[PDB]
Amino acid sequence: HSQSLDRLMNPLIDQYLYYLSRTQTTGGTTNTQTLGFSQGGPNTMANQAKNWLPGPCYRQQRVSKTSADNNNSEYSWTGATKYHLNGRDSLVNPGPAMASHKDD
Amino acid sequence: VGNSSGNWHCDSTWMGDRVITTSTRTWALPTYNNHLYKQISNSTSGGSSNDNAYFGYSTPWGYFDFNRFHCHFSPRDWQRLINNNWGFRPKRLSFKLFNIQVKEVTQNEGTKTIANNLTSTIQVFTDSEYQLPYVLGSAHQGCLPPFPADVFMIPQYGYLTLNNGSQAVGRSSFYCLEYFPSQMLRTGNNFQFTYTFEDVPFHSSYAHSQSLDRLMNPLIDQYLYYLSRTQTTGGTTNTQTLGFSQGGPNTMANQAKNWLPGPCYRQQRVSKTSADNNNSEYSWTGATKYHLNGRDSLVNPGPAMASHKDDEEKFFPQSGVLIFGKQGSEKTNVDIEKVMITDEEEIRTTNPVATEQYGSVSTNLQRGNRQAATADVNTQGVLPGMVWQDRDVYLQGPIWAKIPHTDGHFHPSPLMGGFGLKHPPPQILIKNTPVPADPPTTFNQSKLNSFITQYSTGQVSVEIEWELQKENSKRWNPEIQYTSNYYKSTSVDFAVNTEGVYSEPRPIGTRYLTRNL
Amino acid sequence: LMGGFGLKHPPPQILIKNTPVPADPPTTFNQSKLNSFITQYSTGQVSVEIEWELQKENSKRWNPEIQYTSNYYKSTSVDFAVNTEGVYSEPRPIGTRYLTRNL
Ligand SMILES: CO[C@H]1O[C@H](COS(=O)(=O)O)[C@@H](O[C@@H]2O[C@@H](C(=O)O)[C@@H](O[C@H]3O[C@H](COS(=O)(=O)O)[C@@H](O[C@@H]4O[C@H](C(=O)O)[C@@H](O[C@H]5O[C@H](COS(=O)(=O)O)[C@@H](O)[C@H](O)[C@H]5NS(=O)(=O)O)[C@H](O)[C@H]4O)[C@H](OS(=O)(=O)O)[C@H]3NS(=O)(=O)O)[C@H](O)[C@H]2OS(=O)(=O)O)[C@H](O)[C@H]1NS(=O)(=O)O
Repeated sequence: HSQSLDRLMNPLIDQYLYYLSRTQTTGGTTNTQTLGFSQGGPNTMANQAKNWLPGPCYRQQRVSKTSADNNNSEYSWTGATKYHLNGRDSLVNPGPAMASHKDD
Repeated sequence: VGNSSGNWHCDSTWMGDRVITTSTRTWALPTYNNHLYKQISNSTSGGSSNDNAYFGYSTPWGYFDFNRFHCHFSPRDWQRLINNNWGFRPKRLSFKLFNIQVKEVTQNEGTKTIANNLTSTIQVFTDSEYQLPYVLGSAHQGCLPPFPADVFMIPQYGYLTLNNGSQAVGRSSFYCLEYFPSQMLRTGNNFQFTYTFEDVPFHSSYAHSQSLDRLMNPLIDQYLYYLSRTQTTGGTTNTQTLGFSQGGPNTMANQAKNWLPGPCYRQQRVSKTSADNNNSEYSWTGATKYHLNGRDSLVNPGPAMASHKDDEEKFFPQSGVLIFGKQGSEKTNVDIEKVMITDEEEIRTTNPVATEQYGSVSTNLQRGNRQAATADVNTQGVLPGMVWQDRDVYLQGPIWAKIPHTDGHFHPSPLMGGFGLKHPPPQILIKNTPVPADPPTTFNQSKLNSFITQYSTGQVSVEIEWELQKENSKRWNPEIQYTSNYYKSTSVDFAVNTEGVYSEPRPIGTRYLTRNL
Repeated sequence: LMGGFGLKHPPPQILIKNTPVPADPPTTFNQSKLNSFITQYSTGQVSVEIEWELQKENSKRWNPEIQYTSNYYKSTSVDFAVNTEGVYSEPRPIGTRYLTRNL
């Protein structure tokens, strides 16, 4: 896909929907409890309202191809994600579908 | 030039099983980006964090957005639909663009002169193949206004692509809108376009009159037992035992059930009275937010869940609701009397409260020495046997959203409410065709950057046929209808004030009529 | 009570307005409704044809009746005509009850 599921908006227009933006009066010396609402916009793309959510997850342990970056322990079986079935554990491999790593 | 292209149709027609709502409006289209496609990023908008980072393009095109219920239904029509029908869904749409005028404004010597250019055109195409980034359904502004008397300006089309901060990745795509077959229209020409909606489930515009955990016969016991007592009650030395009771009209909580409440993703509970909230800035810290490719995004409004329990109107989930803004309300840090927070409490019958644990699960194996421990389930995905209701619709809220083209989607109903469509009404894009100013008298290979300043106006109609599902309630006592309160006010609700400013005082949902579970 | 014909379905009201024509909008999108318009007004002609049914007088009276007549005496200006400045004026209110009939 050439678009990210969390960036399907129009970057030039704001929304007509608000979100809890500020919870505390900002400064004075004595900033207290308040409730401020902002409209999602091209600068707050993370706070905007979305219609969809990312696919399901079953977290995995992250190992590095450069063995010097990994913890010095035998976690091939201990730190693995594994389902339990009738009293015995099995490796979730390759498991359900998920991205391998973040950017860079 | 001297003959109108169309007429003004802006009324609804009720034919018993269906309603056709037409709505004409007058628009204005300026020239965007001065006819240029500009690359935009979070750095051009003044830089941001990594969560707000983006990379997209601005285009010279505007687009029509009639994806809101108030563009079609009047407050009265909406009330006549909400009080009598159990469900409704759209069947066919019919967009028309006419009475086009391309005015040419020439600002010379402080004196502005606006004259019509009869030979200038506008290009307008509709992406029926969904080859362009679909932008509608993100709840943006620029809709046909709700009141038919006013004229609106057409929003600017711009799309986003993949990014790595403010930069573009390999897969980032650039779509030229000029590479599609538009349709040049001079004054005198009109644009007609028809569309028929796919088969989508009716929107359940009723509340349930029974709770999903009270679907038994309160006079009869069950023939099924449950662990009732684990310890002999008293003596002095009460010891381990096992007693079983039969669920009955007094133990309704222990009875056996066939179904479970809809899924959950717990939200933080804030009070409308700021004195009841913790004194900290948790707008972003205490929020529920999904992680995607290393950056966090607010789950808002998130999936469908009840707002509060019984007798707790003051509390609302932090993100779990749609918050509209009253008329003229600003854009940033506006206070709570400037917004209208929706109340999704009519689904407490099937859906769990947005601000409470879903359930409790055993976390260990009780034994002679180890005792029974249990945990609170904050996030609970679907399970066989679950049943839930979808978010309401809101005469000010969205109508549909395009279901993302993925190979996997569960219950593709939009989280903001509405109808999830795989082939939603296409995006009608429109721009003013460029008209160059006098070119040099000697050839210059450089593209012409001097243009005649102009903008176009005209009318636009949008007719939608909705299928209704009439209410056949065999209930005995009266139901709960939406009604304008009879008390005398300064100004009528859903009417213009003394200055000609139309305002919708409150957010109207659909769930008024009740039905059994 | 003011006279005339009481109708349950009277000639409908013909309403007419000039369609708004917005002045040049901003070059950046503003959600606010456009309040700047091109000043204009329209003119033109209007005709109204009405067919009236009459009920002719069949008086079998012997002596002459009372007709509405413009008094024969010489005036400065004709009645129901324009004065020397082009201003039309109706000098008196004319009713219908002139012809007599038995009860
Ligand atoms: C944090 O870890 C530490 O604590 C946890 C528990 O605490 S916690 O929950 O709060 O975190 C410990 O984990 C629990 O206990 C483990 C353990 O004790 O090893 C282990 O228990 C399970 O397996 C145990 C051994 O089973 S076996 O089949 O491998 O042998 C078992 O205890 C044994 O019970 C058997 C039994 O009752 O049968 C005993 O066998 C004896 O009797 C058998 C039959 O008797 S009969 O009369 O002849 O018929 C004979 O056949 C056998 O020869 C005889 N053995 S003998 O040597 O005494 O002669 C055996 O001796 C016991 O050790 C547990 O059962 S139980 O009986 O103790 O209740 C069994 N779990 S259970 O049955 O579900 O209860 C588990 O990993 C775990 O179980 S738990 O109940 O979920 O907690 C952890 O070990 C401990 N580790 S530490 O931190 O490093 O110190």
